[PDB]
Amino acid sequence: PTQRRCGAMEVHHRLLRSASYVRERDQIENLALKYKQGFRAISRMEIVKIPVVVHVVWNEEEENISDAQIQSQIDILNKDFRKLNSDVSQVPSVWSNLIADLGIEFFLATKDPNGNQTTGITRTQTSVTFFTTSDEVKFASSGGEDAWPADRYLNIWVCHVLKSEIGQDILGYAQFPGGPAETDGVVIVDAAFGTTGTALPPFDKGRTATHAIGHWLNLYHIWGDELRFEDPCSRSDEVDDTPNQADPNFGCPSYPHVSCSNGPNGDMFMNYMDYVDDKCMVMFTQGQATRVNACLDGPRSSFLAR
Ligand SMILES: [Ca+2]
Ligand SMILES: [Zn+2]
Repeated sequence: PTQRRCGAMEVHHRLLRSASYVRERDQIENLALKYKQGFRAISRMEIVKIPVVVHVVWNEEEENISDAQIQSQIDILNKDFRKLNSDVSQVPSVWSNLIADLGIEFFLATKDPNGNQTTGITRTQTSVTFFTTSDEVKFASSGGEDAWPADRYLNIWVCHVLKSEIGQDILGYAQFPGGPAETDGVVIVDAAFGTTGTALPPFDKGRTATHAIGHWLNLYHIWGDELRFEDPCSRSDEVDDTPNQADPNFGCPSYPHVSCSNGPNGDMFMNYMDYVDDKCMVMFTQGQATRVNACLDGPRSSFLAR
C-alpha cells in the first residue's frame, strides 16, 4: 500500500513562523497574482537552463544511487517541462490546447559554487537512517550535505527513507520559493528518483521529482491544500485553467473524476501536481507556467541573468 505523500506543504506551515519567509512570500504572490489577471506579461522568448546539484546521502551503498540512475531523472525532467514527454498524448482532447511548455530545462553544473569543475553529484555517507519534514537531511550537522547557494544552483537531496511528522512515509517534499536559503531546494527519496537503478514504480518514470519541483516553481497542489483550514472547495491552486478540485487522486484514474463539480471536464489528474502514479501525470497547464514565469522574474531573478 505505497501511497503518494508530499510533505512540502508540511514544510509550508513551519515556514510561516519566522515571518522572514512571510515578508518574501507576500511579495512573491503579488507578482503571481498580477501575472494571473494579465497585468504584466512580458514573456521571455528564450528558454532558461538551470544548474543543479544532487546530494546523495547513503546509509548504505545500495541506497547510494548509480550515476546512470541520476541522469535518467535529469533527462525525464527536460522531456516533461518542454512538452517533450511521450506521455503528453494521454491528455483528453478537452485540454489538448491547454497543455503547456514551461520553456525550461536544467543541467548538472560543470562548476561547484567555489568555481572548480564538479560532476553535479555529492555523495555523503550518513549514520542516520530516517529523514523527516524537519529538513534535517539538508544540513550537514544532521548527516546531509550542506546546501549549495540558492541563487547559483537548485539543490537536490536523494536519500533512502523519507517520513512525515505524522509518520506517513513520504516520497519527497519541496521548499517554496523565497524560502530561507539553506533549505531552498527539493528532496526526493531514492526510489522515486529516475528510471533505473534503485528507482521503483509507480515512480520509475521519475515524475515524482517533477511534481515536488513545481513547488520550487511556486505551484500549489491542484486541490489547494490540507494545510489550509477551509471547506475543501474554497482552497485553490490559484491557477484559473485547472478545474478546482479538492481531493487528490492517486494511482491511475478513469476519466472523468468530478471534484467540486467541474463536470464533465473532471479533475486534471494528468497534471503533475496531482498525486497520481508517474505514467498518468504527464503535463503542465498554461496557467501554471504563467505562475512559474512570475516565480522566475521576481523571486528567482538570479537564475535568468546567468
Ligand atoms: Ca485551478
Ligand atoms: Zn507536493
